[PDB]
This record gives sequence, structure tokens and C-alpha cells, in this order.
Amino acid sequence: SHMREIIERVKEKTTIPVYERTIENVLSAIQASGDVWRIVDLSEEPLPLVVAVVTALYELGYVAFENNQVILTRKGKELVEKYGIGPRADYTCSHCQGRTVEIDAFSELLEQFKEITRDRPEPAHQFDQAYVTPETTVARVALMHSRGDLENKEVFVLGDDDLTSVALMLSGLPKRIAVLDIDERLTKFIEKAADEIGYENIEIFTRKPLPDYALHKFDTFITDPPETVEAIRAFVGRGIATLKGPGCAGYFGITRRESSLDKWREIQRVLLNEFGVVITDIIRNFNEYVNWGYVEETRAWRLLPIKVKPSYNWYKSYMFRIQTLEGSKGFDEESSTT
Amino acid sequence: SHMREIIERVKEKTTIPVYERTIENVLSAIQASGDVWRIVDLSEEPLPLVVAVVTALYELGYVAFENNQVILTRKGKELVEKYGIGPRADYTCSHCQGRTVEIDAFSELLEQFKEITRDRPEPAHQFDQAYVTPETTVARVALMHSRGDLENKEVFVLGDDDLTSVALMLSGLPKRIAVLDIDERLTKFIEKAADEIGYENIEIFTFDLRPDYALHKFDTFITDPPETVEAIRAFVGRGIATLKGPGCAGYFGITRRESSLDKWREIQRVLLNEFGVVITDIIRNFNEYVNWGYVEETRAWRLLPIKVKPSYNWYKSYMFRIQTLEGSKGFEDDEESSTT
Ligand SMILES: [Fe+3]
Repeated sequence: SHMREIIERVKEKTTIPVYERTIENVLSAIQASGDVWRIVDLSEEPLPLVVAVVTALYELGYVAFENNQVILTRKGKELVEKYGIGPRADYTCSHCQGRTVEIDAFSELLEQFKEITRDRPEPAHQFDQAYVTPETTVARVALMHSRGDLENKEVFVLGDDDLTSVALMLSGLPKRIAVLDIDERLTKFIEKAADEIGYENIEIFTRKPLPDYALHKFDTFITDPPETVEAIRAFVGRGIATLKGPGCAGYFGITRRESSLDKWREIQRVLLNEFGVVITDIIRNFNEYVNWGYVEETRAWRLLPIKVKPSYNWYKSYMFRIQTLEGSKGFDEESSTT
Repeated sequence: SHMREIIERVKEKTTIPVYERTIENVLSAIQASGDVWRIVDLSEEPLPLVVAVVTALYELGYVAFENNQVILTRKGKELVEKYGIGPRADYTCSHCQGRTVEIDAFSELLEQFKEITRDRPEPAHQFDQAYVTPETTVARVALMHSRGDLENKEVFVLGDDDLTSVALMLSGLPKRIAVLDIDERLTKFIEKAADEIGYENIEIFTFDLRPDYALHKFDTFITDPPETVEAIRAFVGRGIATLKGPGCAGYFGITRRESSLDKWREIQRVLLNEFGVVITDIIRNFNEYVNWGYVEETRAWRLLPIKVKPSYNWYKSYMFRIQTLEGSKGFEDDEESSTT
């Protein structure tokens, strides 16, 4: 009734699937915060969907924009009370940030990584770039090592915005590392680091039918793909094809910020049915991305009905781990952050 | 060579899939702890398979039993040195226990749940029973709440030796609760608790397997099924059948203690291909199970090379959350299990 009217207005603004739950996640988020970034964060719906919901609400008189905040009109408060939609709570563990692992034991690694990455290459708009916080990076090392995927393993880093490979060198855990990125700024920076650190067993390389040096040679890959079905499949699929065989691990990040749960379902059928891998871990908001400098240039910025820069790291991704088994094999509308 | 000889000897003892990684996980675990239960824990391989690997290792001189501990021999030290297998590290967050959620805000609920559950029915061997820690229970409530799946929601609890339906009553969050279990001791206990708490909107059912009263009527379900593909398919799929439509949630535990990753792959194909649901969260060791009193009568005890009672809660399951989408549909003991 109330809800129907909203849903059809949202459908006129986006072809991203829209459910009553979409609207409800947004309304729950709005009750807990007026900040558009944190609304996207807390609703766990993709930015362009959130915008189309908040916009529909504002057109149909349930939300107001006021003080650069998204707030419920009196009509919106009748809506949430009528549907029993409470303010979204969050009980994320304040020690691990919900990562499940503590990094107390990697404190000097953290310090070093922080120091060495002070002059890191600034994220480039045309490589869809952004890097995770050094804390995330070190949490990544602690996570991988706790699943037995680092020590004396051969590790392939497919894309390295985050400079995970520099953290891996400083940990001293891998037998060897291979890293690949399109951006020559990164690969030069990594090589300079390796050469000065004296890490010998690292190959750097600056997308199609894998070379000899990659194919079936690694124990573990990490990647953080662009957020499309095709790119997730390409990148994760190529990661899997680097793996020696059964018993090998893959790590990658998938967001709720740019991918809807309908997308997730297609991604999960690729992993399970095209690659025949098993998903061993899916950890909410494991990856915290540092806010990037080219935002005013992005579609997300043009979509926002309130132009305000984010005041915290609103953009996070879930950590996926996969493992290979017998038979495993390797190889949009919801997007806005380019 | 060493590895091949160990794998072939393990294959003579189990029909569970065996990989080099299997042997590696066990050897890595053994270097962190000699306690058999902790080895099963740390290795994240199914208990009967860890027993087979440890026996095969023993038979061939790579491990010994000393002071009730599994330890590497000199020959075993040379094997791990050769394959570069270090001791398994564990960095589980010490404050949340790796649950991702903290429960400081539910300390009232916790004491209340502990007090109400002091005299709960003892886990019956004939059913598959073990209950999670009170802390697990409340962390479940915090997780479900933080995902927007409790407050003013209709919640179906399918099986409840954990007494989640009781913690849910004390939380006051749901609009209503339905619970089903075979064990009439449990449903009696939950009725009484509903009566004393004076929670009025709970429906309790006591029977085995398959109503109007469940089908397409709930927002959220929770269940903790027996660990076979068929049981997971039936329990989780029934759970999905209680859901209204898209946008609804279910929660359930799956163990690495009693299911191999090969089994995990079949389960995940069920969830994605037969039910068409999406997996939103898979959280390692979220659920901590209270050691159960009938242990000496189980298959696990009988298989153990050393018959020592566990000194800690070694048995844990991953939390899975799923969500329904357009087109999702529901449903209309085995080789790797051993808690019997
Ligand atoms: Fe924590």
C-alpha cells in the first residue's frame, strides 16, 4: 500500500532488483543515521539502489533532505512504525573491527608497513583504484596465515593497489611471491621495495590465456576484482588457474556497495558450478578502503542527492576465501565508484 | 614419496577424500598441540579423517603417543621440515571469539538466559544433541539483530536444543516465535519458560518430520541441522519453505568437524542451485558447543587412539546466513560424522 507505491517509484529509477527488503534496509539505515554514506554502509544495498530508494521516498513524501541529512518526514515515521522497521543496530566487535582476527602479534609489521607505504602511489581514477587501510592489509596477512596459506607457500597477488605483496615481504612468511598489476607506478614501487629490503623471491609483472610462469604454480592467490560478474569471474577464474591443484586457497573481496545480492547469487553459481571451488569464509566488512581522492569525478558523486564528502571510511568489502578440491578449475548498473 | 605413502595408507582406512592438504593441515596442527581434540579443531578436517591420518602417521613412524599427546618423532620432524609445514597459528580475536559481534550490550539478556537455562534438559544421545554456550546464544541474537532479522519479525526455530527460542523471548525483539523439536523434554521446557516469562506470541510443536502454520509465514528461520547433505537439504530447505518470499533470512551451523570441504561443496550447490538462495555470511567457529555427557558412547570416542575427555569446548560450527531472492525455493549420520 504505502510500500507498493514506493516500490514502483523505485523501479522507475533503476533496473537493479528492488524488494520490500531493499526499502526496509534503507529505512532502517536512515533511522540510525542521516549521513548518506553511512546509509549506504548500513543498508548493505548498492549505492545506486540506495539513491533511487531515498529519492523515491523524498518524492513520495516519506523523507526530507534537510541540513545535508536524509531524515524521515512524519509520514516516513508512520511508515516505519506501521511496518515495525526499527533503527539498524550494529554490534561489530570493536577490537577486531569484525575481521575475526587480532593483529597484536603483527604490531611491528604494521608500523613498518605504515612507514614504507607513506609515499605509495596515489589511487588513479582510471584504474578504479583504492587501497585498504594498513590495518586491513595486516589483518589479511594474519587471516591467511591462520588458515595455513602463507608460510613457505608460493603466493600470487593479482592486482596490488593495496600493496599486499609489500606486507608479505615484510612478514617473511612466503617461499615466494608473484605480483601483477597494470599500473606501472605500483610495480615500480614494489620492485624498489623488494630490492632495498633484499627480498629475492619475488617476480613482478606488468588479463588473457595465462603464461607459463603463472599456470598451476601457486599455493594461494589474492585478488580484489572490479565489481562485475564478468570481471569477478575473469579475475577469480585466473587466480584459480594459477593454483597447483586441490588443497590451494584463494582470497578476494566482494562488496555490497556495488553489487546487489542478486549479483552475489550469480557470482556464487560461477564459483560453485563453473569453477567447482568451495567457499570456506565470507566475512562482513573485513576490508576497509581508505577514501580516494578522485571521488568528485565519479558517477557515485553525480548520483548523490546531497554532495558531501565522506567523513569516515564508508566503503568496505567482505572477505571471501575459497579452496580448491578434486575437479576444481579456473578460467554494470550497480557500479558507481569510477 | 613420504607424502604418497601416507596418503595411500590413509585411503586404506577411510572413504573420505584425502588430499596432500589434508595431511598438511593435520601435521601443522600436531606441531601446535598434541591434544587430539585440539588437533581436530586446528586442522579443520573431519574427526574420522584426522584419526585416519594420525593413525597412518603413527603406523609409519612419523608420530608417537607420549603422555597422552600426539607428537612428531624425529622422522616426523624431518617430514615437516622437508615439506615446509609450520605449526598452525591462530589469531582468533580474543574479545569476540571470532564471532565478529560483541555482546556487552546484551549482558542483561545473558545473565537472564544463563539463569533460566540452569536446569535445561540434558543432551540426549538418541537425538543429536548438544547445546551451544550461552555466549554463543546471545551472540546469535546480536548477529541476527544487527542484520535486521529479529525486531518485529516472525521467527521460526527449527530444532532447539540450543534454546534459542528462549533467548529470543527474553530479548523481546520478535513479533512472534514458532519452535519445533522432536524432543518433548525441550518443548515442555520452552512452554514453561514462555508461561513464566509470560511471552504470549510463541507457538510450540513437538514432533519428528514432514504445516499450514509454517508455510510461507515467517521472516527468518534458524536451525542447526545434523551433518549430512540430506539432512542439511531437508532442514535448511524446510526453513526456506517457512519464509514469506524474497528478502527473508535463515541462519544455520555447518561444521568442519563432521563435514569435509567436498561435502561443503555439495551443500553449497544445494543452496545455490536447488534452493536459489544467496550466502551472505560464513563465519568460522561462531558456534561453540558445550561438551556433552554421552561422549563415551559415541563413534568419535571409539575411533580415538587415545580416550581422553576433552578439556575445552573443541567442537565448533561455522555460522551461515542465507537470504532469499526472486525465484528462491525451499524443500518439499554419515561417513564423516562421529558424535553419533
Ligand atoms: Fe573481535
